[PDB]
Amino acid sequence: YHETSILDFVRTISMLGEMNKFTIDENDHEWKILKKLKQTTDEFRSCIEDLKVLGKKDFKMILRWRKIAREIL
Amino acid sequence: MATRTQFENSNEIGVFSKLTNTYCLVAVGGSENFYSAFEAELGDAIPIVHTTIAGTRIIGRMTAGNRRGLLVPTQTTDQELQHLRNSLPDSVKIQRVEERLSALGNVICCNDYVALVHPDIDRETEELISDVLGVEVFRQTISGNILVGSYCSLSNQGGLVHPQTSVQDQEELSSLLQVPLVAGTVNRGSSVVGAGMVVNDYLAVTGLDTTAPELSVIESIFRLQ
Amino acid sequence: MRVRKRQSRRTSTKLKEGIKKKASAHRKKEKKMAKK
Amino acid sequence: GHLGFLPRKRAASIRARVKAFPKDDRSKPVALTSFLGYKAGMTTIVRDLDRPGSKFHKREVVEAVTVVDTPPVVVVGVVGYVETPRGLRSLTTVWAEHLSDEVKRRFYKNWYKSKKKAFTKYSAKYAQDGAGIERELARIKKYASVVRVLVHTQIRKTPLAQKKAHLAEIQLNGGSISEKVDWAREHFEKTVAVDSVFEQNEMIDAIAVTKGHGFEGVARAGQRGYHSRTSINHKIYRVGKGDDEANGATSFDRTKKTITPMGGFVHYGEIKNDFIMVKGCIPGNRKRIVTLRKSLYTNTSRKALEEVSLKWIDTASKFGKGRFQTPAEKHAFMGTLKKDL
Amino acid sequence: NGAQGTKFRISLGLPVGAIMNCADNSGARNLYIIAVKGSGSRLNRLPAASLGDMVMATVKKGKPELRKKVMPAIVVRQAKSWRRRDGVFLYFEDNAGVIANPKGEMKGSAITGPVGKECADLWPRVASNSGVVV
Amino acid sequence: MQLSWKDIPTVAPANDLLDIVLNRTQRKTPTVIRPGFKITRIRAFYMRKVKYTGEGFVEKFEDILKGFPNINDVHPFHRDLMDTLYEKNHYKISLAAISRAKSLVEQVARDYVRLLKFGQSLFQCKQLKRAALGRMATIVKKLRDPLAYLEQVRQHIGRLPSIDPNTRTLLICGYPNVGKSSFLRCITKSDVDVQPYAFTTKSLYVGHFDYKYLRFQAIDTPGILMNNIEMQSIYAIAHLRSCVLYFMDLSEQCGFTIEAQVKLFHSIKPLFANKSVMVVINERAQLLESVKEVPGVEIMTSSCQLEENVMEVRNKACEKLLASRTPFIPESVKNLKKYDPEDPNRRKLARDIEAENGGAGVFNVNLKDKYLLEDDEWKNDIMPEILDGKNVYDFLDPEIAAKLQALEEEEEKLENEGFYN
Amino acid sequence: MRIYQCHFCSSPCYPGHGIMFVRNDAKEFRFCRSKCHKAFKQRRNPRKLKWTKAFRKAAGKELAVDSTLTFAQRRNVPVRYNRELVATTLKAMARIEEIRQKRERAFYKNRMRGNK
Amino acid sequence: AKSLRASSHLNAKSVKRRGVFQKAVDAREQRISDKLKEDLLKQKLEDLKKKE
RNA sequence: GAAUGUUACCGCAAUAGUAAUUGAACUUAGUACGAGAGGAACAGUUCAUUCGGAUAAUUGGUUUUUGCGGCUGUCUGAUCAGGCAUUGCCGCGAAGCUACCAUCCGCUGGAUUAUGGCUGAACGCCUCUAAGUCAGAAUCCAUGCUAGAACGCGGUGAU
RNA sequence: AGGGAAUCUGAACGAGAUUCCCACUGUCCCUAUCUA
Repeated sequence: YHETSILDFVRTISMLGEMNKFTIDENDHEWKILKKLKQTTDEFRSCIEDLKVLGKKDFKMILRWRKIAREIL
Repeated sequence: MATRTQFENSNEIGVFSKLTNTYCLVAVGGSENFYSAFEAELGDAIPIVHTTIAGTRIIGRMTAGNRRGLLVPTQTTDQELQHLRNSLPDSVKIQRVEERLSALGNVICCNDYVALVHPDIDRETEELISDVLGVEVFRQTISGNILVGSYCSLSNQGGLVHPQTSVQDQEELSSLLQVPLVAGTVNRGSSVVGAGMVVNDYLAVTGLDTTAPELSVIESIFRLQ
Repeated sequence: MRVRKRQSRRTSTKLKEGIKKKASAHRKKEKKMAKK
Repeated sequence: GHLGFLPRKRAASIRARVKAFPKDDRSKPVALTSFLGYKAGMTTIVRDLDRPGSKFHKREVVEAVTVVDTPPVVVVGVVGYVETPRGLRSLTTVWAEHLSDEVKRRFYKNWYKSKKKAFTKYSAKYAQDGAGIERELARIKKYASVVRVLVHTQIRKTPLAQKKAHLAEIQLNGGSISEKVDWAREHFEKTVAVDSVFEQNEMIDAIAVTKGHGFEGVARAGQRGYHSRTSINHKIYRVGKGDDEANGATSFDRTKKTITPMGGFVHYGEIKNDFIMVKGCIPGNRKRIVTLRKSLYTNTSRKALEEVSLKWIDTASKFGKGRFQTPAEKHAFMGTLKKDL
Repeated sequence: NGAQGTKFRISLGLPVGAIMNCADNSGARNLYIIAVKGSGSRLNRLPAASLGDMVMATVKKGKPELRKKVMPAIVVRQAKSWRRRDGVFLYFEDNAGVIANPKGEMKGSAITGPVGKECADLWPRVASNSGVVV
Repeated sequence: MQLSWKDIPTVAPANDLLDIVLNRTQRKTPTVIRPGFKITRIRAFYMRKVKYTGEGFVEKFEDILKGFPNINDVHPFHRDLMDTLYEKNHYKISLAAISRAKSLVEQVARDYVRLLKFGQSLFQCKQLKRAALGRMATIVKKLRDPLAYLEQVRQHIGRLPSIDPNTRTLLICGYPNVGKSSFLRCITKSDVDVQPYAFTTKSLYVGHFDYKYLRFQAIDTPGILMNNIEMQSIYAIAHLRSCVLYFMDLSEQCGFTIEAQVKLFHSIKPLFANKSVMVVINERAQLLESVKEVPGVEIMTSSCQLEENVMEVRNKACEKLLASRTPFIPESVKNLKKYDPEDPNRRKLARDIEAENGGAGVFNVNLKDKYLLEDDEWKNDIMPEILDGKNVYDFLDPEIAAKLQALEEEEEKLENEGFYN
Repeated sequence: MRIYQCHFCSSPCYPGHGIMFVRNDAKEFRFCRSKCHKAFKQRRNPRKLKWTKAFRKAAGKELAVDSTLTFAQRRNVPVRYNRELVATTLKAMARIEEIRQKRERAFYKNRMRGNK
Repeated sequence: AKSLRASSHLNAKSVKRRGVFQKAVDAREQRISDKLKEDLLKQKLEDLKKKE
């Protein structure tokens, strides 16, 4: 049972398989930037917590999201 | 004060009972001799509670507690929680704890001042043991044995660890607890020393297969007579 | 109790006639053995 | 298979008759020995278990129970049997002078075509100071070692579309044959309730014709089902009442509800009268007439002596899946709907 | 031997020839069942274990120290829908079992994941080496 | 194997042994064949019987051979102890006769089966089978003496004591009927007769006791004046890692001169020279100092009538054998008395409650009446726990009336506003 | 006795209905019917499927934040049973149910405005 | 195992049946016959409803 | 299934079959017994194994309710409806049927066998047997459990 | 714009054969239901 931050996931398909919990932490200024998006709303918050309940369509909701976060970097 | 008894012909006392300074918790077995074993030695002074957790006899290795408080896991029903509150005096608090882990007797090894915990426990309970029990909390390992409760007997007077504990680990760990520690056994060389005996500041109850050379060590380190 | 199987007293014709042949055989032996 | 349950053939009728009766003590008060109803229903109960010595002492157990519908049985006669070297022999039966439409229906296979002229001359035979009826009742009291009660069911108070009630014979285990025949005299045209035969924590043996499966293929081919089976030692969990609302209420649940599920039982109606909630599963299907006898003998173990403390009655939808106990809890959880507002 | 009190019927999910995971920190990762101790006997029926039943099982993927010897194994995770007396039917994620001596004493020092309620009740020393129950 | 041997399958007296093995081959094998069958089934019939009786005798013989302890392979004390109690040569002669007889029976069975596959009639085949089992019977009839010996040795070795040559031992010696029987009588729980004659005791009686948290065993002995009973004592002194407690009677009792005890002590001196001797007294006084001339001896004066000095002898023996922040305690516990089991006046436990209420598994413990409440009229708790789809315990708090009235204020703040039209 | 919530629906799970599922992580997934259980097995988003309550909360077809809904808390610190403190709850629960029903009805009116 | 018709178990169960085991059934029977006697009076009141 | 007036209801039971099985768990116990190592049994209660009789409250399974929905193709000139696909394919799924893959239930009195006995002859002792006599196996026969003789019978309703 | 690895046979082979490793399945444990 593994736990990492979302920011650790961004900087790296291969990540999501071994993982169970990505964590939301508001104290980082980086997450405050990621909060102010058209993403990170509408179903995305619960999708973070339960990674093995998802399926293919909700994996692509994150794999599209990572590239949005990489372009901000 | 070292009493030697059994529950339904079982030497593992700590599995089927939790005994502290202010209360004693017993399982409802068919044989009442285990309840009468404590009622002989403790009388009507400290309350002996006929109790279950989640409909399990295995109470002592499922619960945590000292003179100030009592912790039960998630699986405790509201009827059992009602029953424990009714039976107990108002000096002792009761709180149900929601966790990854449910065997609290294996996770919270404590006395009235100190506490040892599992290294992988959540932060919420770490700040709840500090409040309800009012004791110092340490994520400490006993010689690579990750479960602190079953492999460490503990009191305000002294403690007892399993014989595989290193000398370096004895000195380091007794520095944390501030009590003298001796590596010993129970029930003729059983390594499970936490569930092999229940203890407080004035009584030590072992199983009927604990030999006298071991029993003298128990009496010595807990400083009864 | 479980009452076990009873032996018959019906002597079959093969038994009865074979009894006669065995009897007459015992005669022919006894007449020879009388001479020695 | 089991060589005792042979010949494995179709029964004589749906109403299987009770083969043996509980003994007799000639000092006990007069009381019925067997009762009948209509089995239709099955449901889940939880209870805390006060069965000492068990792994579940002071714990809670979920278990399956069956609901037989039992309208108040009505007495319409009495039979007296003499003890012979040939068995028993009925010498005299006596009836109730004025019987229901249901039983005069039982006497015909085609009800509508008949002039309904059943007990006309028998009721006219009564029509005086008695004289012949009291003569036949003297005939029963003088002889007749055992006395059995003719009863019938209240079929109309049951949701069944049958209209035709079942006659039965129920012996009496109350001593002094005089008190047997005179209990009967006090009970012509009258009805007998369920809880005047049974109560809670009582073992019974429910007898039923076992759910017909038709033709089937030494392990031999032929008939499967529709056999008259006696199953013994089913504990009565609850005796109920029709007029009394909150039958589904326990000591714990205490919500005003009937044990009847939402939209009733499957293939059978609600409950509008007295019932027996018996533990386990009684033979036969729903809509099936069962005859409940009582134990034959003193059958006391701790499975017969213990008191049942019923905690909750499942009244969720058996037709479909179960999510709500009351209709009130469906539209409380749901919110308000389209056709509501 | 070892089992405390009576033992009641729960559904059978692990027959002979089933590979379950190993849960203690002894060294083994998986376990292959070969025989079930205290089972019924039909014609043609395989011996089927359940949660909290001592089976004779061999290590297939683990340390060579734990191999070379067929040893007792108590099943702690079932993953087949058994029934509790408190209403619910439940099942786990995977089949798992822990290795012990014939007396019922554990070789490992801690058991990973959830341990079944019935298994922890019957076997005391499994509940001694338990992190999670239920 | 180890210390003792009670677990031996019994030894039949060679006549009954025949009546066991031969009757079993009559009961367990098929017994009825016609002469009119095929020759192959006649052959296979009698072959099956010769072989089955073969396995029969061999099974019984193997039980004897594996059962009895391999005398010269066990332990030097036991090798010699059995040699004293039984004629060791004859003990090996007897077991050699069984090992011989088993190989004989094996040879007979293997012979007559091989001879049996050539039988031409049922008569010839019958004569060969009768020949086989009769020959086996003759072999077992030649064993009437060694098996009669083996039953007696089985019975008497089955009752022999278990001494451990690796635990801390202490031999108890002296002249026969000095008073050493009273010593072991008053040190432990072992019934040894103090009958007023010479050889009362006939073997090595053992007594266990515990001192300084350790297992001790004191071995009583018959005594030394040579006999099988007498040599048993001497070899117990010789082969056991022990200390010897030679006892002396400085009195008119025993019926032997103290000078003869001096002569015997200095004569048996060589074999207990390595064992660190203790001597206990239960011109004239000078000849006790003649006993003191031995390198390793100590002298003590004691009386068996008093129970202190008998214990002190033990203390010195065991001592020779070893060298060879504040806790929380409630005052309700401190003020509480101890539980005396034979007291007419004490509190009744739940154990006595269930007996008075009748039975162990029939009494249901009331969980109620044992818990603390404000009013004991509501002790018999019902507690609903569920009301209409939602469980009570989730809704259950203190100050729910004030919290409800807060929601009642939140009613009237939405009542006049006009949300319900 | 406990009346639970379905992990998919958030519908009332009565004792002796549906299936509890336990992970290797060991948390409880109680279900009310095999409709919800197979919906979970298929690894679906509940909040996407319309017939669940998880959808109706986030989409706001029903109410989420309310003072009546804050009293259905998973409560932990236990009470010593007062006859009065239970008699008050029996009428409190029947009261809060009435108010919650009237508030939800008002929420449905405030949502269904602008259709007439 | 002892059979269903094992003589000693039948005698041990007869030791039971002369104690508590019958007495509870002989109290239950009295409560059943009581309510049966109560069932006459109700019907007699409904006789007097029409007789009124 | 004709027949024994017809016809209907309630019955009786000759006869024939028959069924339960084994394991251990808690007290009784760490007592009897034991140098120690160890270590019982009856009475009380609790489960399970095999076998049988059932039953579908729930779980799982199952679907020409082809119930609803989705996909692929194909026709009405396009939407919607579907025509259609050797049941085109996919998801869920009621009712029904169903699984130690589910759940429930499965007995108590006499007569005996081996054996242990009582009184007691034969035989001026004795002797369990000869005349008598008590106990005593999972045995037998009953109770219970299944069919009802269609040429066994009975009682009762209807002119 | 079904695998993979060896070996026996005439380095890949050839629907050659055998053995093992991995995956799969009502062949079975243990059958259950539906359609023609």
